[PDB]
Amino acid sequence: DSKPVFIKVPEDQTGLSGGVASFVCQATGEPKPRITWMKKGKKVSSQRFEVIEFDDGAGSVLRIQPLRVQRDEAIYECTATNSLGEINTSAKLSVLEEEQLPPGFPSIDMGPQLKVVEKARTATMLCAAGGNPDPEISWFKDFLPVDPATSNGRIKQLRSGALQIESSEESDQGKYECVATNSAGTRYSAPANLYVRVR
Repeated sequence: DSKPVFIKVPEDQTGLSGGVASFVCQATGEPKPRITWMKKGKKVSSQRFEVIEFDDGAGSVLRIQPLRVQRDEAIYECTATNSLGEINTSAKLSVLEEEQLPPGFPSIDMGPQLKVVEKARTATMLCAAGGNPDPEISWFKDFLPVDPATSNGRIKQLRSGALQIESSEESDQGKYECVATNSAGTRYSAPANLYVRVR
């Protein structure tokens, strides 16, 4: 038995009007903790707001789309609770209009494209991003962060930012978004489908 401990903490994020912003929050604990989201100290609920859980509810993603300048700029609080305790952490979201975009704001030079892969073959989703400084690349699959570290080497992210999936399986099917993040902000690629076809 132990109090919840954050192992993924949402960071401040600067997004683009009409785009997407995801906050990820995860904790460990025994019993397994539950994650709850708040905006301005109130639980979330909108047509533009989606909450996707993972890790049996010990992980959670707040996804906002499309980002709207007026209403989405706010402080979002993540709370992790079990019978032993409660912890929390907040992050600010900023949303820029197109004309407020600094010159080095990340760009999607070449996004991932639709991919049909033979079962047990290796699939590779590409993502070439630009910007100044050089952006960091992460991936979401059906709105959830892809964590290569938990795949036992089967899934890995290349230094080009590409996601390489070996021994493709039924579960690898879904829509993949690549995300480019700078000190200037975050930009999502269009989603691309990965299908697994019978050999």
